Amino acid sequence: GKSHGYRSRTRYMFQRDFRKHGAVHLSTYLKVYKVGDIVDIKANGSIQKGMPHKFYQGKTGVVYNVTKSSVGVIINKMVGNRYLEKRLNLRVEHIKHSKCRQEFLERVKANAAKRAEAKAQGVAVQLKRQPAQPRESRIVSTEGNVPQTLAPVPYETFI
Amino acid sequence: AKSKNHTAHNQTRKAHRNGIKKPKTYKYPSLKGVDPKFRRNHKHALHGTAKALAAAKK
Amino acid sequence: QNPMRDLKIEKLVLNISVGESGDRLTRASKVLEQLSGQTPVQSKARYTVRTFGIRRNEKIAVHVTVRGPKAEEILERGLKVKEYQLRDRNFSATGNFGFGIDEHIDLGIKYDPSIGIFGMDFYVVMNRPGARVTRRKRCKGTVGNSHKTTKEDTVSWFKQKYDADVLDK
Amino acid sequence: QKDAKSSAYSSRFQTPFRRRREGKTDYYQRKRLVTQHKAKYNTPKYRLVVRFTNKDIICQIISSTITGDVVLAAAYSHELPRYGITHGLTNWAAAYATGLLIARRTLQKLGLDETYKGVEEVEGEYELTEAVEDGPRPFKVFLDIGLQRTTTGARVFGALKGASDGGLYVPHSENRFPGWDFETEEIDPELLRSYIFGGHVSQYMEELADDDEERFSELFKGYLADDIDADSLEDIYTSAHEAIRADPAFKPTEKKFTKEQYAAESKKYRQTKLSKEERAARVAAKIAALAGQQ
RNA sequence: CGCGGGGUGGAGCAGCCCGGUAGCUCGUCGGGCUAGGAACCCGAAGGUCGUCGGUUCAAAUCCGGCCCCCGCAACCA
RNA sequence: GGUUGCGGCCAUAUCUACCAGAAAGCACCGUUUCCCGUCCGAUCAACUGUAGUUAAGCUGGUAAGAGCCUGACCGAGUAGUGUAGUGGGUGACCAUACGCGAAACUCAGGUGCUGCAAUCU
RNA sequence: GAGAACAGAAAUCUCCAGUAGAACAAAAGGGUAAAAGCCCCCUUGAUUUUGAUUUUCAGUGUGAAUACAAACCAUGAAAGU
RNA sequence: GCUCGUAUCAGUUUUAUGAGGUAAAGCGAAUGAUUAGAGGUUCCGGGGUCGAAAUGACCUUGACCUAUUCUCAAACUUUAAAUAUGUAAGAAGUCCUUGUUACUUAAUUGAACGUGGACAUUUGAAUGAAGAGCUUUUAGUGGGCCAUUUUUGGUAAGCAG
Repeated sequence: GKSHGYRSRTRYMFQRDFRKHGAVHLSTYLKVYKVGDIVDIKANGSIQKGMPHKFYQGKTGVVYNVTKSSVGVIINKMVGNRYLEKRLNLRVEHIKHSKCRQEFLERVKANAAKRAEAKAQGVAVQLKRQPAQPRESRIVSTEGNVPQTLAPVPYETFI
Repeated sequence: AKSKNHTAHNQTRKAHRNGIKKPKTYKYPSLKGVDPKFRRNHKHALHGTAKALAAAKK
Repeated sequence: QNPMRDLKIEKLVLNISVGESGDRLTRASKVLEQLSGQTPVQSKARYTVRTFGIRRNEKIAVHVTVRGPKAEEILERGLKVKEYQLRDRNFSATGNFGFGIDEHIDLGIKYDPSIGIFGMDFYVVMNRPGARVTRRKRCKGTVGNSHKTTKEDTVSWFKQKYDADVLDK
Repeated sequence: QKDAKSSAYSSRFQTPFRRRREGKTDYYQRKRLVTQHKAKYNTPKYRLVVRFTNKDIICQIISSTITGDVVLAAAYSHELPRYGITHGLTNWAAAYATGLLIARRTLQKLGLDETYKGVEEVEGEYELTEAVEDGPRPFKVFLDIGLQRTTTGARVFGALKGASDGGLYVPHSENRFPGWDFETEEIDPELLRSYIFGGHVSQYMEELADDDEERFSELFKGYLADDIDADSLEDIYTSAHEAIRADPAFKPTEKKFTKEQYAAESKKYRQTKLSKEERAARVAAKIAALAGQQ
């Protein structure tokens, strides 16, 4: 018959790594998670307790509960036509802080800092990010860079 | 007589008719599922702030 | 130079691998403890075989480890039986050597009617001071190549001491 | 030559952690002692690190960070000897004193000196530093024994007992101190007390002087040369430790040595790296004549 | 081309109330009976159990493959 | 800059074979009365700062070294692939348009970096 | 890989080398090396109470059970588990 | 139908940040396959100049050795795309010796939640938004089938999945 256990189809997902087996380096147990922190979920296959389900590998959530060894994570999961709020009790080895979250907080401070400098003089700092713009006009000098003319090559075997 | 066994055909289309809206977010989530030791202490701390605030704006 | 790295017997091991257990085993341990002065330990059988009549954990052998002056003094008594002659191939590549003798009475031991005849093997492990780095819990080291023991070095130390020789083989 | 392991074996070899392959840290036990309860978010779990080397007992109070472990205070056994008292620095009695030293030093640093005086009158009786009422809870540290073997009557528990009587609240049981009996689950306070003040070391001196004066001269020669008997215990008991040896700042360091000339003398005797160009030159020398054969 | 049993000396059977590293009968051989055959009496030999791979508490009996002896089902338009 | 203790990343750190190491530092180390488990004071436990041992550990250097790491208009815009045609081809498959784009290979470079507290001519 | 007196291809015994090429009840796949393997000591947390969660999912039941809370314990020097 | 005078949203992109073991690739990388030639060595057996002639002036499984070499994998893999996919891009956000607590800390240490203070044309990418959000109730349906692309069984099928 068919087989759908808890860890079915997890052969490579929960595989440890190449030359990264054994004990976990302790910085993962030194990281601190507060309620509201944005965390990623990458299950560590060596630690079998507090393991996320395979659905939650690669999912990013928000901490809502902090216990002795684990954090409660809220994750939005798509069930049918709507997202359901799921609550994961995950041990710290299976989570890490989202790096994009930390980068945006630096932008928040950088935006506030830039506003403070501009407010001293009113130079329209324009904190808002912009998409890559079409190139402006430029002049290409040819001195020392004479154009080298190219043609399609003939066909040949090379075997 | 054999029938069709399973297909997810048309299921994504059905789920998008009035569909995939995110769950509505609130200020003050429910404190169910959070540690009772924190919950019990939070109750006392919130009580004191209401008493402390009431004294200030008497 | 060579201030201290001279060879020295790390330990000498007395082995009696009796065929079975029971009366023959305890007597074998009784001679072993009488000759060493320290109580021996008893080896369990690793598995079963068809020819030796053996089974797992059957208490087949008995051996004791002696280090220090006692190990040297029983080696001299043991080497006395072999007229101070050992094979060249008798010495191991890693620097050890041992000899097996039957009728342990030839050592110079007062025979006792109960104990009887017991054939026992002497094995000697050689090293130089500083081997604790490879057997201690903290900072397990590997002995350097110059400080290691070789077959030629343990052969020469055997010939330099005791004026005992080896044959062409 | 030919005696080389497979390139496949070397390619697929996962090395242990540097401190694991140096035989230095039990990373299994270190995880337990370091991982703090997640609901005490940035509260540092403190370790009473005790490490024994020959001539040196090292006692440091340590917390953990991502960048590395941080020393809160330190206490080494090697503080006295260079002035002429090089005795027993490496025993149970010194392990006690440096455990007492780290406790008094650490407590005075964070301001809990006049409170939590610890066991002021030492009797060898097992007890914990108990919290005062209407006052702060005692400083908490956890024994870190590294790879050292935990045995009854171990030196690692000399620093444990010493740190406890110093005032540092260290959870422990009495079943690993000298004087604890195995038949009955009871301690012998006198035997533990004797070990703290060198009574076991002093006991060896008396019986050795009677039996083997030759050995009594080979070891404990310094005590004879320093004219040490059982009349100097009183001086170190009250006069030394309380009046002046409890606050021994009192030491010459206001001309802090020049690390630059420490570097200069070491560097000049350190072998230097061989650059890229000379490496090609050295391989050129071999190929031309020695390996070219003209 | 489905489902079942079975394979142990030349031959027939014993390990099937989970284990005596293989035993019992016929046959064969040796001796004795008898004036040779037979019948009878006394002794002996014979198979690591179809092959290969699995637990390693004497495991191969009980597990999974191929071969062989067979047996039953092979229908209703 | 050396070293020790505690660490972080966990080979640019491992592995092989040689060469070197002043002061500082394991211990050449020495011992078994005492706490401490056994055949073995070898490990482990405890006790000393001795002839003065750098022989080993350790650190560094070397090696057209193995491994590992970094990089490259090196291979290679190649393989692969998202989208497109009433493209081609009996088909097998392929070409083209708008995009994304490897891995081997080759060539170079690199021999851990670094935090805290001590200590060192 | 390196020896021995009946000791041998298989009894020991001792050194080497050895990233796991072993073992961990079973199927298979993951995981595990100062351990999750092997041996030793102590134990019954395979216990109380009733909530929250994850997987199949209707976000019903069942089965597993992940993290806690309030007790009682076990172990360990202890952190802890 | 119910709750507002600019809807906290989106089958999309961008930027940032994750997760993945497919395609491809690899096998002088592990596992498993697999074609050929390149040294020595009586550690049982196939044979002889000479007859055990002693480790004997030879080759044959290599019973002990490394350098190559041709070709591969749905249930192999160091590497590793494309497409698809999670999260974030703020007014419920950000900057003070506590304001509260019975939690936590050695400790006003923190944790959570707060009072006062500083921030509308840029309210912290793009594009769009057709009004947001929400509730109740009930019909029919619960035989499907066909392109392209991926893909399984099958010689195949206007075949089955």
